[PDB]
Formats: sequence, C-alpha cells, structure tokens
Amino acid sequence: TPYFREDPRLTGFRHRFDTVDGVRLHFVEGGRADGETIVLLAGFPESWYAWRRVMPLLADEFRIVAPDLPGQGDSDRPLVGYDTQTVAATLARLLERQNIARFYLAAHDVGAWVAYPFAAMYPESVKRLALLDAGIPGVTLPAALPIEPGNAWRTWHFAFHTVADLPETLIAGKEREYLDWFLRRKAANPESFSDADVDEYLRVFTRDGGLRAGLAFYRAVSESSAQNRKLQALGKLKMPVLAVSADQGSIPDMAGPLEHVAEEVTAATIAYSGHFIPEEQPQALARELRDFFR
Amino acid sequence: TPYFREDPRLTGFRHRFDTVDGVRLHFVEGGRADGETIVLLAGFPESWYAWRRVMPLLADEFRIVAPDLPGQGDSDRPLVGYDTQTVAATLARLLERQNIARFYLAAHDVGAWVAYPFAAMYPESVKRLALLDAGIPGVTLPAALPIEPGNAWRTWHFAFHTVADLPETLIAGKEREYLDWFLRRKAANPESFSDADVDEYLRVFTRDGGLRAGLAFYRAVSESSAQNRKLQALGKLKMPVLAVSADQGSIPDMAGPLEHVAEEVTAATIAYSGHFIPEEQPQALARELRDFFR
Amino acid sequence: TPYFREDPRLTGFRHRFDTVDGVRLHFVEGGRADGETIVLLAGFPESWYAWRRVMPLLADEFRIVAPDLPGQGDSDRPLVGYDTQTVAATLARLLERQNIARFYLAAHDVGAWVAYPFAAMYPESVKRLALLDAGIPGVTLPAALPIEPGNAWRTWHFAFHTVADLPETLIAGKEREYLDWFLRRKAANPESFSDADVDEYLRVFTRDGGLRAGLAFYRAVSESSAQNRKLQALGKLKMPVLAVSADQGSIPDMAGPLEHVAEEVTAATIAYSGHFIPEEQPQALARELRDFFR
Amino acid sequence: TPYFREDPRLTGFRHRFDTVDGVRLHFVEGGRADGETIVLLAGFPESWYAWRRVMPLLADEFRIVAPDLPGQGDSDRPLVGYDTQTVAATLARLLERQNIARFYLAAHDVGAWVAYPFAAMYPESVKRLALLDAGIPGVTLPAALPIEPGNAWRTWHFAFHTVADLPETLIAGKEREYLDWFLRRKAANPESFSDADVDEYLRVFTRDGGLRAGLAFYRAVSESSAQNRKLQALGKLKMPVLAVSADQGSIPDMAGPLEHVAEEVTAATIAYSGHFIPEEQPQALARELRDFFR
Amino acid sequence: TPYFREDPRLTGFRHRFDTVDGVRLHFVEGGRADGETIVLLAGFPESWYAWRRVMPLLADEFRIVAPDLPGQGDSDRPLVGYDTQTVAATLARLLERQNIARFYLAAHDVGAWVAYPFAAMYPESVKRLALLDAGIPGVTLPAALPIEPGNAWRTWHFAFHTVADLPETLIAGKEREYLDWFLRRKAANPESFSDADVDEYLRVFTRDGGLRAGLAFYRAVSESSAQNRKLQALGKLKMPVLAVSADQGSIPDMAGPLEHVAEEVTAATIAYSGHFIPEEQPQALARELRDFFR
Amino acid sequence: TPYFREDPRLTGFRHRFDTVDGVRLHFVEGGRADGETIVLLAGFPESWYAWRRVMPLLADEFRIVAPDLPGQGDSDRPLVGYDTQTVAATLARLLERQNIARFYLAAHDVGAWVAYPFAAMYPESVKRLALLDAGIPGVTLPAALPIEPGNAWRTWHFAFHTVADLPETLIAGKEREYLDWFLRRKAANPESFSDADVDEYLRVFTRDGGLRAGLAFYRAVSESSAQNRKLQALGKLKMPVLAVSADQGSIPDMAGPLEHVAEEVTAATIAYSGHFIPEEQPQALARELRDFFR
Repeated sequence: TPYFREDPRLTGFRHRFDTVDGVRLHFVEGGRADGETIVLLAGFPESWYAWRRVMPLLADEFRIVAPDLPGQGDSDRPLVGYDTQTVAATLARLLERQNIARFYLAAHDVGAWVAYPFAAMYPESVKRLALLDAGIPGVTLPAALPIEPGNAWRTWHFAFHTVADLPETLIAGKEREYLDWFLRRKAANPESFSDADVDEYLRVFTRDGGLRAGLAFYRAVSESSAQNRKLQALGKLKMPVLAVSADQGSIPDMAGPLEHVAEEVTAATIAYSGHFIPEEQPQALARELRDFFR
Repeated sequence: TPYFREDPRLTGFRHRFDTVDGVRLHFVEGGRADGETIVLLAGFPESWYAWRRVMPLLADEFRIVAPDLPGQGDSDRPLVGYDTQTVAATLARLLERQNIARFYLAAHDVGAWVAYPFAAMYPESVKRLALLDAGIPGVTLPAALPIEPGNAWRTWHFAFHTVADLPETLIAGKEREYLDWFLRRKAANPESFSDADVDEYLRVFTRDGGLRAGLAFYRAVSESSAQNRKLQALGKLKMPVLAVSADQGSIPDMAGPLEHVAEEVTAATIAYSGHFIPEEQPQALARELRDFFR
Repeated sequence: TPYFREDPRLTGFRHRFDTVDGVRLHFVEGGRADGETIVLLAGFPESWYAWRRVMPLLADEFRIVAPDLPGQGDSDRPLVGYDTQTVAATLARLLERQNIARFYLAAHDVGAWVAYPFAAMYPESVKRLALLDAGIPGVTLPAALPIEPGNAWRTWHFAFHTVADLPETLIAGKEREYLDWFLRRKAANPESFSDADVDEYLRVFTRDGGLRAGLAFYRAVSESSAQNRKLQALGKLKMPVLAVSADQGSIPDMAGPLEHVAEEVTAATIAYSGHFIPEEQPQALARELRDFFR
Repeated sequence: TPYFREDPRLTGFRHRFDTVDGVRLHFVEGGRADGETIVLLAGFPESWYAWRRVMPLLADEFRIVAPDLPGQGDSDRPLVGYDTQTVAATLARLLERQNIARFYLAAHDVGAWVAYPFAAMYPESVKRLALLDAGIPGVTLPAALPIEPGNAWRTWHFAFHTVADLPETLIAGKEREYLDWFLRRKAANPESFSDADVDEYLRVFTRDGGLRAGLAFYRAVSESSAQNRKLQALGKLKMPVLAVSADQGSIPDMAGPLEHVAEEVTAATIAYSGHFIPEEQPQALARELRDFFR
Repeated sequence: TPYFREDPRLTGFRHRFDTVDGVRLHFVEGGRADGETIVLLAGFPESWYAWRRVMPLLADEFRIVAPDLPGQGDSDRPLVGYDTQTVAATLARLLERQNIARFYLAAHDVGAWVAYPFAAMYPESVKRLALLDAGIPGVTLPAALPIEPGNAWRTWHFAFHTVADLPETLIAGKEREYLDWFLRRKAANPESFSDADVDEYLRVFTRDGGLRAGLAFYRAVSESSAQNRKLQALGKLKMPVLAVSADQGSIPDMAGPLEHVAEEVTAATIAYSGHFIPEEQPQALARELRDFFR
Repeated sequence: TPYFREDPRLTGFRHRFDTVDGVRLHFVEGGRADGETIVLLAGFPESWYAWRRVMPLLADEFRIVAPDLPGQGDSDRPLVGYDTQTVAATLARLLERQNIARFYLAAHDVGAWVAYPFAAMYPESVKRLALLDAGIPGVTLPAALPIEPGNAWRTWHFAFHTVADLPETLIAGKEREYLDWFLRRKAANPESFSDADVDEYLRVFTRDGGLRAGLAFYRAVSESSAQNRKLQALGKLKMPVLAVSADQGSIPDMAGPLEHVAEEVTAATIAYSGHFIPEEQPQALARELRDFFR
C-alpha cells in the first residue's frame, strides 16, 4: 500500500502522491465512494487548497479529486512542459493511473487553461465542463489587455510574468507581499483569506522552484495559444460548458467568447465574489456546480 | 543675475533653474545665440541628459533648450499635476519666462506625451513637431497592449505602473536592476549606455520622490488620455509633424496612427536603433531633425 | 450573502466590506435593529477601532455604523481623491448602498473634516451633527498654527505632513515610534492605549499605502479648504450641531468658530480627556451623544 | 602664542579657538587688520562656513570675524544656555577677549535671533546691524506660522524642533537626508550647495551633540521670546538696521515688522536668491553690506 | 472621572496621571483612606516601582502616594527644569491638586535631592523627613568623590553623568548592561532584582527621553547645589529628620553631615542592605519608617 | 644588528624593540650621538607618539629616547605588573640593556606616575626630573577628585577605569569616539590632533590587549599609591624637579604639592595649552626643557 494521510480538517479526504513518468504529483481525494466524479483544477498563485471550502459541500453526493498540477502546490516542478497540452496530457495520465475514466471537470484561473485542451483532447472523459473567471490562451484570452487605471491592476501580471529574469529579481525578499497583493486585492472581501491561508500559499510559493514554475505557465502562453488554435479548428467542444462569472471578477463577459469554442454554453454569475470564487462564495458555487453536473 | 553653471562636457551649454508657480525646473540651454530654437523633451526613465549626444551636433545652427519636466531629473517633484495638460501648461510658462515664443519641438517617450497637448494648446508657439518612438495616451497609444511573449516585454510596465503601492514595494532595494533592465533591454546595443550613464539615471531615479513622480505620469494616464481625446475632436494638429520610428523601437508604426491627429505627417525610421533613439543614433537623428526643422 | 464576520469582542457587531465605484471600504455595523442610526467617523492615525468603546454603550438604543474612510484602516487606498468633498461623496455612496438614508453623524479629527462637506452637501441625510476636537479646513481650522513650545506639539504635524517625500523618508523604520507618540502624548492618560491597541493601529498604518493615504488628507488640505469656503457661502449648516471639546484636547474653543457655519450650535466639554475623546472618556461622550441624538 | 591654522581656501583667514568661561568657541578671522570690523553670524543648519563666499569679497576693506556660536560648527555644545540672551552674552565675552569693542553686525537665520538681543544689550558696540531673512522670537517672528501647502514647507520645522525626543528619533540614520532637504529645497538654485558643502555641514551636524544643540535653539524659543519683549519694550534699537530680504526667501516682508523695533530701518531685497543669501548671492549681498556698513 | 487602573499586584493601589502646568505626571496611590499620608520618592535608575515592596507593608496604617518625578518612570520628560527647586515645586503642585496638604516624606537617592529643597521651601507641609542613602547637592554631598578602586565604583557615575553627550554615546546599545550593573552590583544580594524587575526598569529607561531626563538631574547639579546653599543659609530644617544608612550602602555616614542642615537628626542603619534599601530590606525599612512617622 | 626602521617623518630617529625579561618594549631613539640623554614618557591614552613634535626640536642638542611603557603603544601588554614600581623597574631594565646609565627624565600624565618611583628608586640615574600636568598616586594625587560639572569632566575617567568589566563593555565598538573625546575635549584647540593622529592612537588602542592594559594602570592605583608613600617616607627626591603646568591643563597647582616630595622644585606654566602639552605647545615646552636640562 502507498502511504496516504487523512486531511486534519477535511474529514474523509486523503492526501496521496503518484509518480507519473518521473513527475511526482500530489492530489487530494475523497467524497462519495459510489458517486459520479468531479475533478477540480486551481490556478495561480494557488493549489488544490483553493477548493478546500467547496470540497466538503459536494462530498455528500460526489466523488471528488483535487490535484496539484505540475508546478503547483506540493507536486514536482519539472524544468519544461508548461505548455498546456503537455500539462493536460500529464493530468490525463495521473487520472488514468487512478482509474478515473469519466468525470465532471471544474477549473479555475490557470486551471481553466489546462481544462480547455484537456476537454478538446479527451472529450470522452469529460461529461461536463465548468470554467471559472478565466480566459483561454489563443481562443478567448485576448492578445491585448487593458491599460487604463481602474482595470489594469486586474491583468498587469500577465505581461510581467512573460519577461525573463526580471520578475524573479523584483519578487525576491518580497514574496509574501506579492502573494498578499494577489490574493487580497482581487477578493470582494479580503478576510476571505486568513493569515493562515496566506501562510499556506506562501509555503508552496517559496518552496523549491515554486516561483519559477508559476511563471513558466505564463512564459509558455504563446505556445499554449498556438496549440489551442489548432485544437479549436477541429471543431467546438461538444460537451456542456458552464461559464462561471463573478460580479466583481476579472472577466466582464465569460459566456460570449466561449460560444466560439463550445456548442452549448450556460452562463452563471456568482454574487458578492471577486476572482477567487471557490474561496469567496463556496456555497453559491457548489450549488451551481451540483445543479449543472447532472 | 541668477546662478548658472557651465556643463563640464557640453561646451557652450549652461545649467539653469527657474521657479514657475512654486515649481522649480532645471534646464540646460546653449547653442547658437542667434539661431532658431529647438526645445527637447525626454521621457522615462531619463532626463534632459538623454539628449546630451544630439545637443552638440545641432549647436552650430540652432539654439537649444533641454528642460527636465516636473518630476524629472533635477526638477522639483510636486505631489499632483501629472496629467499632461497641466505638465504642458507648466512647460509653456517656463518657456514664456525664458522669452521662448516660437520654436521647434522634439520629444521622446513620455516627453512626447507632453508634446501633443502642448502643440494642440499652443499651436502658434510650435513651429514644427517631432515625436520619437512613443505612443500618445488616448490618441495613438492603444487602449489594450500586447501580452504575447516576444512583444509583451516592450509595454508590460504601463499597467504595472498604474497599480498603487505595489511598484514601490517591489522596486525598493532594486532600483539599479530596474533601471538597468529598461535601458539595456530596450536598446539595440546595450553598450549605448556606459556604467556612468546608468549612474546618472540612478542618481535622479533614487533622489527624493524620483520613483513616485515617474510612476505618477502613468497613474494619471486615464486623465491625460481623456484630455487628449477632447482636443483630438477639435481638429488635426496644425503644424507639420515628423513621426520618427526606430526599426527596433517600442512602437511598430509611428507615422500611421499620427495621421489620425495631424494634417501633414512626415515619416522617418532610424536604422539600427532601439527605443532610445537620441542616445543610440544621435548623428542620424540630428540630421533628420536638422533637415526637418527648416 | 456577502461574507461578513462577527467581531470577537464587540458581540453583535459585524465586519463588512462593500465596493463603491472601484474602491473597497471596510465598515463595522451593529446595534439595535429598529433603532435610529448613528454614523461614526474617525481620524488620524486611527480607524473605526477608535469608536470601539463607545459603540457597545450606544448599541442598546441605536443602530451603529462605523466605517473606515478611503485611506483608513482596512479600506482601500486610492491614488487620488483625498479632498474632503470627494471623500464625503464616496462615503455618501457607501451609505446609500446600505440604505442608510437618514442618520445622526458623529465625527472625530479628520473624520470631522469629511463630516462638514458631508453635512453641507446632504443636509437632509444628516439629522444632527456632532464634531469632536477638530478644526475644519478653510472655515474653522486657522490658516496659521502655534509655534510656542507649550502648544506647538499639538499641531506641528499638520505642516510636516504637507511636505512631499520627507515625511516618508523620516518615518520609515520608525512607524511604531511615530504612532506611539501621537496616541500617548496627546491623551490625558497614556494608559488609555494598551500595547495591543497600538499594535492594531500599527497594523493598518504599515499596510500597503497606509502612510501615503494618511498623509494625502493633509496634502490635499488646500483643495479641501477651497471647497469648504464655497460651501460655507451657500448658507450655514441647517441641522443642530454639537461641538464637543476636551479639556486637554487639541482645540481650545470648538463652539466659538463653529457658530459661523451652523445655525444652532450646542457646546459640551469632556473633562479628564485629551484629544482621543472616544477612547479616553467613552461613557461621558456616550452620554452627550445619547442626549443630543434625540 | 595660541595655535591657529590658515584656511586652505580662504587666503588671509585663520581658524582659532578660544575658551570663554569654560565654553570653547571656534571662529574664523581675517581681512584688513586695521579696518573696521564686521562680525558675521549664521544659523541652522549651518556654521561660520555659510559666510565663506562673502568673507573674501569684503576682506579688502574690513576686518572680518565669523564665529561658530555655542552649539554650532566646531564650537562646544554646553547643556544649557541656548536662550538668546545667554548666547549673546557669550558672544560678547568672546569678542571682548579678542579686543573687538565696536563692529558692524550682520546675521542670518538663527544668527539673527542672537543679533537682536545682542544689539539691544550692547548698543555701544554695534555700529550698524544687518538681519537677513529671519524672524526674531517674541518681536517679529509671529506666534503662529502658516500651514497651507505652498508656504508650510518653509516653516514646518519650527514647531517640530520644539518637540522633545521625537526629532532625534526620526532624524537618526537620516541626517544627510535631513540636511540635504533643508539646504537644497530652500535655495533658489540647489547647485548653490555642492556635495562637498553638504559633507561639511553633515560633519558638524553628526558630531557630538550637534543635533541636540541645533534643536536646543528652537526649544528655548519661548524663553528667548520673553527676553526679547522685555528688551523691546525698553526702547527701539538705536543703531541703523538693514532688513535684507530675498525674492524667494522664507520671509515675505522683513522691513515691515522691523520698523517697530528700530528707529531707522533700511530695506533691501536680494534677487534670484532663496533663504541662503550669503551662499546663493554673495556678490550682491557683499555690495549691500559694504554700502550700508559706512 | 479620570481614568485609573488598579495595580495587578499591589492590592488597593491605583495608577493615575495628572497634568501639572503642561507636565503629565504618573503616580501610584493607595493605603488606608483616612490614614496620615506618606509620600515616597525614588532615584536613579528607578521609579515609583522601587517602593513596591514597602508600600503594601505600610498600607494598613498610612495613605501612600508614590509619584514618578518629572523625568522618571512613566511621567513626562520636559526639556528643562531638573534643578531640584523646580522639581520640588512641580511635586508640590501635584500634591496640592490631590489635596495632600501635610504629609510624611521618605526619599531615596536622587529623590532625596528633591526632598531637601522641598522641606526647606514647604516646611509646613512636611511633618517629618526620612532621607535614604544619599547626599544632598551643595549641602551634604562632598565636592570631591573617591578614586580608590575599592570604593570608587560606588560613586563613579556622578561625574560621568555631568559630561555632555559622551554618556549617551557609550550607553547606546548597552542599556540593559548599564542598568544591570547599577541595580545588581550595588545590592548586597543581586537576587533582590529579578529579571522581570530589570525588564521594568529597562522599559522606562529606554522609553522616549528616559536616558536624557535621568542624566539631566546630574547635569543640573551645580544649579541645585547653589539653590541648596541659599536655602541652607535661611536656617536649619525644623521638622524631625531621619537619616537612613545601609551597612553596604553608597554613603558611609548619613547622620553626621545632615546635623549641619537640620535641627533634629535621628540616625538609623539597615543591616544586610546595599544602596537599594526599599527593595533589599523592605520590612526592616518599613518598621523604621513606621516608628519614625508616628 | 637588530632590525630597526627609520621613522618616515622624524629624520634621524629609529624604531627599535628589545625584550626585557620576556616583555617586548618598543621605543624610538635618535638625536645627538654625543649629547646628553633625555628619556621621554607619555601617558593615557597615548604613547611615545605624543612626543613627536618635541623630539626634533631637542635632537640637535640632546640624545633622545622615547619608549612605549608596558601596556602602551606597540609594547607588549603583560597580564599583571601595572603597579608603578614594577613598571619603573621594567623601564630601568630596558635603559640598562641599552646602556643608558644617567639621563634627564621628562614625563607626562601616567608617565609621571612611573617617573616618581623611578626617580625615587634610581636617583643616581636621573640627573633631573620634569613632570608634566599630572598628580602622583598617593603623594600628590588626592584620594578624591572634584565633581562640579565644570570640572568633573576632567577627572571622571579615574573612578570609571577602576570598575571591573563595565568599561570594556561600554567602550566596545565606541573606541574612536572614546579616544576622540579624550584627546580633543582636553586640548585648548582640538585641531592640535589631526584625524591621522587620532588614527594612530586608535591603532594602538584597539591593538590586542590595549584597553585592558590602559585600564590596568588605573586599576592598580591603590597599590601604586602605597608603594609611593613608602618611598617618599625614605626622603625627598634629591635631584632638581621641574613642575610643568598648562594654563588650561588638568591640574590647578602642580608646583605646590610637589614641594613635599622634592628638595628643589622649579615651576613653569605653558600658556595657551590644554592637558596635552607636548602636542599643543611643543616649542614652548622644548625651550623650558632645554633650559632646565643643563
């Protein structure tokens, strides 16, 4: 038996590791043993931990799997392979090895970057797709982003992260301030993140290669964009897509651009939420997901 | 007589200060006493010093005035007023007290941001206008800027600079690294800047309020942008305009968008030059200005 | 439902955030659900927390809302808008969004600076006004302040705070010493502030932009003064005004100068109190407010 | 013979020390040996060195003595005695020991605070008096000073310096930043002070008891004010008084207020000068002094 | 009602502050409400806290008032006035404001410096006087002090403290070492001071102006001596005076020299005690004071 | 021949070392090869270097030997033996090994402490004795030294140095400040010590065991005193003694008390000099020594 550990708080959820062609991946699994499976993907600068408030609310009805993608949380941080097709194929191999054959997929922020090529490459495993307050490189994320005061703070980090070496130079010694700004400035209510939450995100941020790996997603975005444009030309996604917005989120209109990549788009807006919907309005989000994942 | 000081290197040029409504401005003046006047404006993260290699080349024929704008170099750094109309009016006042009634105007980078409303507001004062490798807020600077790796590094700083407090936090203790990145990464040949050149820019960067004032221009960009849009609607620019591009500059096409704002646009591209045309190709730029300023 | 959090100490009071035209504001609300409403404003270098000892004494009978103004406590710190007309308009928008249409207003220190243009601009929303130990820019705060050693310490900070860049330079690394001096030297009994109290004020003083925002109120005092003198010429305040001074406070006579801006001015002096009346004599002040707010 | 040292730059001027009732005082003396004597007094945060540009211009005609007052430059720093009557009496004793019985007196800044009670107590020794850009405590210096941003930076330091212990706490580790602000922000042209000039003022500023003694003059101001009114009520000054203003100086009108303390007041304004007239416009000032000291 | 706080350890004693002509003074009061009053004064480097072990032992019989003198403990630290006649007058004003008209006075170390001019100036208010291990400047304190190694350590700090600026320079960064030496080296048993006791003395030693004000008493000693010689020429003290020695104290003979200044001198020596009698032998000292103040 | 080095500035003087019963002593020798010999002794906190300005003035006529005593300058610092009889014996052994049998002796400060038992023990070897501004332990140095603020700064260090361990603790890291105070505060003109002079004394002060050995002289003063009382009881010094005072020196009357220890005493006062006569008035001192040392 492989070693696993029960979460000290999420009763019934276990921390596991699995090594997938040399890449060790951390994931948390639990929930209803006989239920349909939900797979949850998080983004920057977070990890599986972002779903920690939604997971126990859905556990009564669903089987729940929340992995740390390569370069996230406690998973390994390879040197290359942060184009989203490679990340999705690695996720597919992790799920295959855990005998997760078909599931609902909900993905937030950069996690949604991974979810689009995943759904496009393995449509047979994704029964329904929910994308939360995020653009998709090359198909819905615009090639240019606003610079006018009032909106720039929402997207300034995109272009910054693509610059070589300078982000590492400026963030050094200022890691907690950088994280603190990202999390608390984009929430509707900053108290949605405790000091203990920031501590946890700082742990995986400053841990060997965390910053390098986080930036690598942005630095591979032009390759990921070209991949998605090739995939989009094969046809729109056929499975139902839920475009989940937040009334104070980063994306003004989620459903509109997604109608160009999916045949059936259902729109939902979460009230009283900034960008971090799974942590800010877990109940409201759980409700939409449970209702859509049917 | 006010105190003035001869430049230890630019023979015939003198450093002066004048106080304009409580605001002291540093400027360097020289050249042919009987000549037609050229006024030279520089941008971020520089000062009058950016023109130090062009100024002696034109001194034989023209009378040259190179001021530090408010918030630049050795000029004072007021707390507000960095919308470009207020900066332009402050500049106009300085020129009046120096009995500069009519002149040619060449402006680089954020200096060019000031040059557009100045020429729009004081049409008679500006004989001819040269704008060098810069967008003008709200009229030639697009409302959205590239995020593709490969072009995003040219413009990422716009949105970053608009964010409150985070830039001061990240730049602290890394002022030289930040400045060095701007100068050497955006030049075609980084040896266009000696270590002594960087030392001089660092001196004015780190002096009392240097960073604050530099950031203040970007943080006021929505207001300048609206101001420029308002004057935009009042007619095209009166006087002839030379749109100077650099083949490796920040702006792909300078002449094109300026045709939307001026009656007579003359196009010029400086070869083998990055963003810092006055320092990278002084001789070629001086010739273009010498021929256009007739 | 928005996320809110009960105060662990002020039982029956909840911490909330609301976003007003891009600016997120923190506020604490509680008290008797069917009572009349009192709105409480604090000044420098404090926050809503300065009312923490008065709030439970009035909660039996009044509805109580204590917001952090823009630039205070846990509210956002915009880059501009610290002229008190803009701040009062922002506060008005915040109150409207909570359907607080008519209320009693009590304001201390810089809080009173915002309270005056608020009462002048929205007289129908302010049933009665209480101003605590403060002058009002341009109408009751004198244009010159004392320099004699026995009095100069009460007002020296005013002019200091208007200087660009030097205050940030001198306070850096001495934030606690600066805070400690203000709170404990201006109270009649320095033990009115515990170490945990200073810790709390130090937390919000040192958070992103805390010093910048606190200083911005003083740096905009000339615009705030010009605004108030225009409002004063439209007529004096129409609602009853309570001028509360402290026998050891900063202002020798509150009622006197205020008779020129309000029609019915009632005077009260709290004994055994320095400048921080709500923290130094909370019952005495609660009695005066309870009696006046009828 | 006592040890003395020739100034390496001021030809004909010697640095001397003399002990005056336990207090060692440094002074620079030179100029025409049989000429009439000018005594030069400087203020905060300077020393005899502030007169270094005027002294050689007048040395042809006058014997010139430039002392460091107690608490200034290289003179001792007693613990008490910074009320200006005691400082003036100490200066008288120094001059008596150097056989200087009658002289012209020119005094700048806090030096002028010493000059007024000196002139009032020893009228037979002061042939004529020149006061430069300074108010005199209790007589021409107002009891309250302006606070509008625009003129507040000119006088903010007065009240600050009267505060016990906080100025030492805030200035510690920022001595050069504090000095640099005072000298360069208050001059019409900041290049009137070289780096080596700031270095010299920093040397005497950071030397044992330097800050304590400089601040002590402001802290004794109320005693100094009371002394001066006792003298000012005993009759106007008898000798001619030259009130020297600067067009960009700290004080709007010098001659006006001085007409109440002296029978014969002559007005002079030095053009293109900030507060530091002896360093900023030495030739113009020397001409005014030579012309008046007649 | 003024704010007061019960001492967490001393039953029946309250911490208070009162403002006396601008100077806020901290004091601890308690004991038998209708009992006769004892006022207790401490010296360097201590505070009211030095009496904390004697105070409960006398509280059954006497009303007890233990103030921090100006410059001590949590009392304000004015800039000047540490000549002991001025301190005594400040103490007198504090006692009058508390309606303490006639009382017993027991004073230790520099506190005894204050008590002698107090009793000479206000003989009707001092029923009886106890002076503990201290000389009186100019009157019992010798003009020269020992240099022999075996005893010079008892008094070396006297002359050291009068030196300007050098003490601050040497003690900086060594405050705890300096205090520890004073308290523990002069006690007969160094365990008379716990680490928590040293912590408390360090807190008030290192607070704003603590070292400055502590030294000021010694720096004004020649003014205090001249004052005491004038007072002594008016006649010897008429009330009974108790001269309290310690067998290992700083002063070899208390009673001898005091017979020249007081008419009735009672001698007492406390055994097994160093200089800090109130803390080292509280019960023996309390019995002597009780027997003498009855 | 032993290695010796010529002094780089004092031409004709050589630096030498010799070992005396395990203790290396550094000394400088030069002057008239066939002249009579003067041995020169310096004190705290100096070395032979204190005589560098006197040595060349006498070198034309006299043979001059200026040693570093044990614990001074570049000589060894033994662990014990700082009673002045042991030091004098160590000096005697050095002079014998260099075949200096009879000579004039001039001694300053602690050097004079050594000169007295030397002259008392080896009278045939000392032709004449000159003592410069110093008392002699137990015979001329009083057992108590004055503590008026006006005079305590001259002698406070005696008692301080006798305290175990605290001087090392307080002086650590402040060696230059401590030296600077000693040298420049006791000179009539502090410019008698250059920064290079202070550098030289700081070098030997800070050299390993420098502070320990310097303090050891003061810590042994009581043994030295008892030795000196025994020797004096054997008779007055029989050779002529010159008592050299300074008009601003440490010792008010030198010749007076010396009349009790020597048979014939000549008095001389050097004008315009603080304590450090050899450095402050080298020419005046050279003339007096010259006239007496015949």
